[PDB]
Amino acid sequence: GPTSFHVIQTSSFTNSTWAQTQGSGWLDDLQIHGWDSDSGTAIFLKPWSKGNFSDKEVAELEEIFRVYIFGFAREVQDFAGDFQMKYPFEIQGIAGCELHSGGAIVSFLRGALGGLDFLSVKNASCVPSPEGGSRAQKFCALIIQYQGIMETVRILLYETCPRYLLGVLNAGKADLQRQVKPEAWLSSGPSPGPGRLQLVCHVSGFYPKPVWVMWMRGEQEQQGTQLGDILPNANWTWYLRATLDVADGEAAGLSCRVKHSSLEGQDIILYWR
Amino acid sequence: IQRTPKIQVYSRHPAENGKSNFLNCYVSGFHPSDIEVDLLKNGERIEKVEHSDLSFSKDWSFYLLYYTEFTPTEKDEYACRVNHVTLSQPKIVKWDRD
Ligand SMILES: *[C@@H]1O[C@H](CO)[C@@H](O[C@@H]2O[C@H](CO)[C@@H](O[C@@H]3O[C@H](CO)[C@@H](O)[C@H](O[C@H]4O[C@H](CO)[C@@H](O)[C@H](O)[C@@H]4O)[C@@H]3O)[C@H](O)[C@H]2NC(C)=O)[C@H](O)[C@H]1NC(C)=O
Ligand SMILES: *[C@@H]1O[C@H](CO)[C@@H](O[C@@H]2O[C@H](CO)[C@@H](O[C@@H]3O[C@H](CO)[C@@H](O)[C@H](O)[C@@H]3O)[C@H](O)[C@H]2NC(C)=O)[C@H](O)[C@H]1NC(C)=O
Ligand SMILES: *[C@@H]1O[C@H](CO)[C@@H](O)[C@H](O)[C@H]1NC(C)=O
Ligand SMILES: [Cl-]
Ligand code: NA
Ligand code: NA
Ligand code: NA
Repeated sequence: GPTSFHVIQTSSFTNSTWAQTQGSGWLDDLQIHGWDSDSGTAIFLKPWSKGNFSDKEVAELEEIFRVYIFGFAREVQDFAGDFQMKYPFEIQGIAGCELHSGGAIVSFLRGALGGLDFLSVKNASCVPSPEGGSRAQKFCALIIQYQGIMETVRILLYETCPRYLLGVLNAGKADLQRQVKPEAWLSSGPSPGPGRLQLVCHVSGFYPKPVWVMWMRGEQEQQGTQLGDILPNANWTWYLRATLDVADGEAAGLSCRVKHSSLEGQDIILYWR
Repeated sequence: IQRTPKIQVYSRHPAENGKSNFLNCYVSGFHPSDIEVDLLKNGERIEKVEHSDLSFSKDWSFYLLYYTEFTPTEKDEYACRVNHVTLSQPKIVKWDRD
């Protein structure tokens, strides 16, 4: 996907007495901001998490988010009845901006209710999602009247975010722009049947994310290769398993080949042996 | 509408007994967000287990990474135990070695 910074929110409304919110900020898959709910302050997980922003601007953004989180739960409790919400329910939000090929930075904001699309932002206006139903159309026609909320959202999406994204991309280039070589190893999985075997190729520790793994008979791509999911390690690296359902003896002179940008053209090749 | 969690277990490095390592349990695709996840050494909850802040995906389903440093032994079996509202009973997924 295109490079993107965004903050997210998860809000749980258990009863009209109780609610809870979780927040964080992200470069794509990599978390760079936490949020201390219990003290209403931001948590910077990288030395460059403030970007090129001043401690003045950061404190201003921190105060807007603190007021928003404080206010958001109360305003939902307040309007719950008029929206005919039954507890418990939950809400999620993501807002940010992404750098697209061609230089143009595109901002976005999306909200969900019960894990289902509820609204999104376009042309700096509220746009109800068909899945959000009557409540979504009621919400967008309502929020449009609070011009201060609309003003702040409009500024943060279109003024602050594009600046902050470029700032932070550069500020963290030492971590963001690096090549980490994977290690790879072979193993045998749970046999699919009798005589049959499952050849397993692990690839771990690569950065950045794109990667290519296939089971090989010499230069022939075994089209039966099943590719698992790319899974995270803690140290900003990834993990991937490629497996192949094969009959015994058919797994003779089979190799696992790994292409990755950090390998300088020297693919890892592991022969079953 | 609820979504049950997918549960995948893996080690950072290939298993070498005596060599330090990291055991990972990635849990994803679940909704709502409340969830309980443990790593087991021979059936017993491991104490100091780190984990990620809540995040979610394009489709709004949630995901977490739990992990811990450890050193595998010939005798030791390792697994990941996840409880969630969509699970009528805790789900265990073992760590496979060769
Ligand atoms: C944090 O970093 C961001 C991202 O870099 C930064 O915003 C950018 O600032 C630069 C200046 O440092 C802007 O560059 C200028 O943009 C204007 C109009 O957009 C251009 O007309 C300018 O071109 C002339 O000036 C240059 C000298 O800087 C000459 O080299 C050039 O040949 C032209 O004569 C100039 O390039 C850039 O547009 C912004 N971009 C955005 C999206 O804001 C921000 O200021 C940094 N600090 C903070 C606190 O955000
Ligand atoms: C409104 O909802 C909240 C949150 O669901 C309710 O608070 C909860 O009250 C129960 C009452 O016992 C607490 O249970 C206890 O939790 C601890 C763990 O913290 C557990 O070890 C105990 O055995 C016991 O189960 C629960 O913690 C508490 N939740 C929170 C977040 O504080 C509240 O009662 C509800 N009120 C109304 C009027 O509906
Ligand atoms: C966004 O699009 C709408 C289309 O109806 C247009 O009327 C409006 O002027 C545009 N710009 C805004 C809302 O800033
Ligand atoms: Cl995988
Ligand atoms: Na944290
Ligand atoms: Na504050
Ligand atoms: Na790890």
